[PDB]
Amino acid sequence: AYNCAISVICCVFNELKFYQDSTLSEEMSQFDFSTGV
Amino acid sequence: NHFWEIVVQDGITLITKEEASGSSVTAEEAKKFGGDVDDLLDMI
Repeated sequence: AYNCAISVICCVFNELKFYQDSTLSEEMSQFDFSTGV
Repeated sequence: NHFWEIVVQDGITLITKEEASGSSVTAEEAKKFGGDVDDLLDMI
């Protein structure tokens, strides 16, 4: 609860006192697709 | 709510000291003219 209060303080009112591609790439990808891996 | 407002508005003659004059009428002219945090911050 106190941390939630910390959040509500920090969001607004954080003051005033709070009482604290590549050919090769494409072909190898196709190769892996054929592999399935 | 019934205060020196009425005194001044009717004591337009005398509301302060009157010895002879001067400082007397000068005086006449001088007067004649948690929960706390809740209240201050939650609704301010």
